[PDB]
Amino acid sequence: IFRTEEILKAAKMPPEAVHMSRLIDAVYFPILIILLVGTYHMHFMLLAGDWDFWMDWKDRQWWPVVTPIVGITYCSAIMYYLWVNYRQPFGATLCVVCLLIGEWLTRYWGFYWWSHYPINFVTPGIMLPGALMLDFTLYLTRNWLVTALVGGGFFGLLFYPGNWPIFGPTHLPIVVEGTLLSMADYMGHLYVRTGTPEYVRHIEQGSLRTFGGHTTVIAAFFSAFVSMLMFTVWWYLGKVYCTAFFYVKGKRGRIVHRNDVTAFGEEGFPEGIK
Amino acid sequence: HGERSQEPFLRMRTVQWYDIKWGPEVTKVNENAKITGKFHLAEDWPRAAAQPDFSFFNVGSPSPVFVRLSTKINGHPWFISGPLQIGRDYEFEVNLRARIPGRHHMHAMLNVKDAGPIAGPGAWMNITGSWDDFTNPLKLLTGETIDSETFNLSNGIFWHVVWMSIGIFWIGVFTARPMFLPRSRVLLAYGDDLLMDPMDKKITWVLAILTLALVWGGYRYTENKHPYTVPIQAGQSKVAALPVAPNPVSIVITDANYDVPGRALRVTMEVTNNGDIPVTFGEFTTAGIRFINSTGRKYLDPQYPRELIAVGLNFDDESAIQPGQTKELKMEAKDALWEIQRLMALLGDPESRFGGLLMSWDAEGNRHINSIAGPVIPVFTKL
Amino acid sequence: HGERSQEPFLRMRTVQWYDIKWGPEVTKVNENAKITGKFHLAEDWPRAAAQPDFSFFNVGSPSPVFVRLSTKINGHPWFISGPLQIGRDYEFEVNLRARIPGRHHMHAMLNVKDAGPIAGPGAWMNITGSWDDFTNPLKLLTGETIDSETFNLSNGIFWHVVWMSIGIFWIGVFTARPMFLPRSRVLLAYGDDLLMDPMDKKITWVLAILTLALVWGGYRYTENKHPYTVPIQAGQSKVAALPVAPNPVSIVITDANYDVPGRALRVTMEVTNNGDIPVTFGEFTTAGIRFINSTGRKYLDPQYPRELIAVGLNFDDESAIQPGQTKELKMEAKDALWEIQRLMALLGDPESRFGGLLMSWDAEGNRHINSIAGPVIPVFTKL
Ligand SMILES: [Cu+2]
Ligand SMILES: [Cu+2]
Repeated sequence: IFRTEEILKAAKMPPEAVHMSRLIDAVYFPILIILLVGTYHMHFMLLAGDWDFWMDWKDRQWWPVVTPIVGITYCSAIMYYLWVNYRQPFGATLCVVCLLIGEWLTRYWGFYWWSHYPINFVTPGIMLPGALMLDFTLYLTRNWLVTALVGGGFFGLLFYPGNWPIFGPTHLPIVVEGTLLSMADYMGHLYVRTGTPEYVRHIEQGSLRTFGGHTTVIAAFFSAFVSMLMFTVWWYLGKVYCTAFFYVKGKRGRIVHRNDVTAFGEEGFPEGIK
Repeated sequence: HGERSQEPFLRMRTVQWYDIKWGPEVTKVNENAKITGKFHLAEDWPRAAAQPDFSFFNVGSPSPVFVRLSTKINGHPWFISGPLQIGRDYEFEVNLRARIPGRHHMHAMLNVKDAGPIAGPGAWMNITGSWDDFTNPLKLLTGETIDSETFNLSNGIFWHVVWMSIGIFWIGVFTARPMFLPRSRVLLAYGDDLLMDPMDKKITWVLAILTLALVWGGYRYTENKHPYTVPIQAGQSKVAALPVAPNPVSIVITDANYDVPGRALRVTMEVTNNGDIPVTFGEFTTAGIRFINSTGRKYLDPQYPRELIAVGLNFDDESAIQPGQTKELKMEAKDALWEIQRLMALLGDPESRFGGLLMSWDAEGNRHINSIAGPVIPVFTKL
Repeated sequence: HGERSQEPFLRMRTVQWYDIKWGPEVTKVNENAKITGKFHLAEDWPRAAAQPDFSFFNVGSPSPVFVRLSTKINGHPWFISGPLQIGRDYEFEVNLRARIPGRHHMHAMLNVKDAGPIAGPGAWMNITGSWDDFTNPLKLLTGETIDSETFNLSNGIFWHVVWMSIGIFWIGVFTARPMFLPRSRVLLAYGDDLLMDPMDKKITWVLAILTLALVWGGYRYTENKHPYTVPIQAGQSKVAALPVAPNPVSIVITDANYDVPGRALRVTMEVTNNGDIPVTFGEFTTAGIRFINSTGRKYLDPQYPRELIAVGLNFDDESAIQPGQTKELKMEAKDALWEIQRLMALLGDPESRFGGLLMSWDAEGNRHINSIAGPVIPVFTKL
């Protein structure tokens, strides 16, 4: 219903070759999924996992700025790989889905079932709408620079509105011992973190140069701007990550870079197959 | 559980805890509990430990087996960390509620901004019941009753499931056809003309419209359901320290030594009772460890954990210092409790120094506390 | 003009200005003017605002319509910023001279090193005359009279014109002949042999000699015309704070709430008059805004701007606190002035806290000032 038979006919694959290709896909794609889970999860948690773990770290200054900048990195590289090599537009969504799968597994088994923290206190939460819109921008524009601009803007801007339905109810006010707190703050105080005291929270604190009514908005744009840079940089990193050569040697013992080329991609190879 | 690893000189000369009460010993789930105490910030604050300009009073629980209902330093709610003064005494009270059954060692700690955790004494508390019977009913300022254990649980899971389903559909609409090798061959031999599908364009447009509409709709629904919300609270807590109590006892440390192949702390001091009533020393406290004699045993909490109490406090002259008299005393704190808490580890410290609280009592029962510190010399008994 | 944007909790608990006099109201160009006042640094200094270890007293003018002849904190010339103490009171006097005619709102500000600007109250001052009649005659230590408006004006313009003429000649000696395309073709086809001109070498040598000679000559001429010069002054200013006045009134804040859909500040306090004469509260001051009652109206500057004065201070018991009596009072500061200065914006603050100055008077007219602060709770009248 898509155009798969035409693609297979253009590739000149006999039925056994088609079955072998299907087996290659079924073997390699789960491997890529697991690698994305592991590596992207490590990168995200060790760069932005602290705001990710706890409800009271989700603030208006650092969370919506740090999170998208860290998240765009693997997404840009994987999108480069998929789009450039196979014309597949689901890179960023796949990255964020893998990250969320790993995050949910660790929160349920590590934080909750081992450390006895409640599940609602460790919602990560989502970063998916921005990745989806970035994928849609890359597919519709087909240009990676226009994709950098527009998709990075979307990725940096849609983070806070997309997470507001999850963490908005946690901002309801409570009064404890005559002191006003957000419900996330009282959840953080209620469930003791022996290794995490209050003063380590890198959250907003207000300033005499600060417009309290615009804070998130400013954080929504700065995180966007850097994203437009970061994407671009990591897009070039994708070209570094796709570098596939061999160190061959001969005679004097000299080492030369050698590239294995696809024979089907040559000038007259497809016509001579028949 | 780890406090002994902490270098002695540091803990010994940082926070000097005293009068710590844990109770009740055995409590059922959903019942109230309290940890109360006082602590003195030693004047000989080590250079390694930073000044307590941002101090948070924490609980050293095995896990959140207790929900910290409140923490109050002196009388000020200590939800936000704040500065504390060195050489001043403070009182703390932690109100908790039983969550997870079991036997658990429950400590006092003072987390300092750059110094780190300063753990305190510990006692075993028992919770009897079931974790599935735990309820923590709270009331919000907007006028809604909630349960802290189950709050905003279905909302987050629901939004996660919705967005993850959308993402899974987007991913799997492409993982249903030849995806790696035939596409690579076609692209490397014929370009991307056959690799672009109008049906994929229609799906992309529909999904982009759906994503933007869902973001806007969720934001508007949340802002209509909860019109009033407060941001994440921050700032600092501030409380005046306990007033300095008049001390008729003045102590000057002249010598101090500790056995390297042994367990003993020998301190030579010059004490002056410039008051008007005889005064007798009865207790030396450091790192929660207490060395007591008959005088100290006379005024002793019968419910304090006995694993941190050692009757090993000896003086050369165990007589009451008469008013207006200066006396040279030699105190000897010797018991196996020094080996458990590793007084032995002062030989590898970059600062060989001791500190603690020496407690004395009047004939009428009034208590005086002196924070004593000095340099300790190693004594090699093996030689 | 911008102070209302500044978060309330911050300004409310930083600098508490009081007794501010602007005058004369209408002054001609080249005449003297003065802004005097006092300010208290609140003990509840917010964590967001850094400590005033480098404080400069500035003037919030629309433009330099006034030339700041001098600024003196207490009695020390405050040309260089310096440290100020929290919990202490200071007096300031700014002497200015009229420069630009018009109507201008003239403020007091205290710029703190890392906190930023802390703007104060403002009043409208009028200047009548002409900006072209402005003269500021000063006398230098070397013994020369100058005008600050026209000083070192012809010298800088002259040297700029000379060097810019030399640079323009150097540039334009080459922008008079084929310069981009023929040179590129000749260089890319034949090398640079035909692109080097001996006349250009002669011009280059002459101009280099002229440039070096001009640099040396200008330096020597300036060092011969002004043998004595001082560098750019730096350092810090230092003045002792005003002595702490004895206060017979001690106030402890127990509760405080503010209406979110409204305008009101309700503060519950426990007041103690440990003096020997009845004391009656009359004024609550914060962020320059003043709430007064009959007692406060009795002692009121008739020339203070009326746009920051609100007769809305109400007590449950408006009776004088007798000596040696502790009383529970509930103060209610309600007026539209809360909406103008945005007391409303405490709901989006990461620290919901109020602060201000409560003023009280004796039967004989002596004034006591108390800096009060606490946590404010939002009250949702819409519910
Ligand atoms: Cu323990
Ligand atoms: Cu103004």
